[PDB]
Amino acid sequence: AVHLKMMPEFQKSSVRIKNPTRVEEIICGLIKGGAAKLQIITDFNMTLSRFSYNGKRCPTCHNIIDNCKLVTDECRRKLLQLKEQYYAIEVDPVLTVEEKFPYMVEWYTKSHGLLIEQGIPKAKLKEIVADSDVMLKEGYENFFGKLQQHGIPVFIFSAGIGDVLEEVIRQAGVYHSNVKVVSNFMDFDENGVLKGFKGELIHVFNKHDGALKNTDYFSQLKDNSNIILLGDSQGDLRMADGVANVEHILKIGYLNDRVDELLEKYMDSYDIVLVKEESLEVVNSILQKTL
Ligand SMILES: O=c1ccn([C@@H]2O[C@H](COP(=O)(O)O)[C@@H](O)[C@H]2O)c(=O)[nH]1
Ligand SMILES: [Mg+2]
Ligand code: NA
Repeated sequence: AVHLKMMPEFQKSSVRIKNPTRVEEIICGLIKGGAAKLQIITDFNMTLSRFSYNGKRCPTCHNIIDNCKLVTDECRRKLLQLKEQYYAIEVDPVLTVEEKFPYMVEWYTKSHGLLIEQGIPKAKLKEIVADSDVMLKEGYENFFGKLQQHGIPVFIFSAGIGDVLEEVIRQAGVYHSNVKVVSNFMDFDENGVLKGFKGELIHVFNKHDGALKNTDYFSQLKDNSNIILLGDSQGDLRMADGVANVEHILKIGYLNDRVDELLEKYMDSYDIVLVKEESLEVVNSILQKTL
C-alpha cells in the first residue's frame, strides 16, 4: 500500500493535497503498471523551469529573447511593459478562462510581432540561451535521467517558444530521445532571420486544441495508460485531452503566484498542488517508486 504519511517529501509545507486517499490510490495504480504503462505530459515554463530563485523572478522562454543582446533597449522596454500588462490578466483570480482567452491571443500577437520586427537570427539562439538567466527546477537531472533510463515517453507541451525550449534542454544535457517537444516554433527566412511562427498559435488557454492535434503521437502510446501530468496553469489541465486510453492519471500543479486567492481552485483541479516550490522532488519520489 501507498501511505503518504510515510513519505517525507509529501509532508513538506509546500505540498497541498485535497484528497490524500485518492492520491494514494492513483500512485498505487502507477506503481502497479510500472514503466511499461507510464507516460509523462508536462508544461515547460514555471513547471520544469523555476519561477524564481533567491527572490528574483526567472525568465520564461519568451523572456530569454526579451532580455538578450539581440533585442534593443527600446524593444525590451516595450516587451517588459507587455508582460506586466498581460501577465496580470493571465494570473487574475477574478477572470474566467474564457474571459482571459482573447487577451492571451492579443499578448502573443503583440509579442511575436515585436520579436519579428527585431529579426532574431537563428544562428544566435545557442549564445542567447547560454547567456540567459534560465534555470531548471532542482532535481531536473534525475527527473529526465530516470525517465530516459526506462524509456518513458515525455511530451513537453509548451505555449512558449519551441526553439528556445529545445536549446535550454539541449544545453542542460537532458534532451534525450524519449522527449517530444510541441510548442510555437520559429519560422526563419532564407537569411536565417525570424519572419514568423509555424503552425497554429499555442497560448496559455488553448492547449486543449493542440492536445487533439497530436494523434500520431498519442495513438502510438495506447499501452501507456498511466499518465503523470505536470503544470502551473489552469490551462495545463487540458494537456492530456488527446491521450488514447487513460487508466490512472495524476495531475501535479505548481502554484507560483496569487497563492491565497488561487489555492482552492488549484486544490480542486490538481491532485497535488506544490506551493512556491522550486524542485521536482515530489514527482521524482513517485518515479522512484514506480520505475
Ligand atoms: O510574450 C509572452 C507570451 C507568453 N509568455 C509566458 O509563456 C508561458 C507559456 O509557456 P508554458 O508555461 O506553456 O511553457 C505563459 O505562462 C506566459 O506567461 C511570456 O513570458 N511572454
Ligand atoms: Mg507554464
Ligand atoms: Na547547444
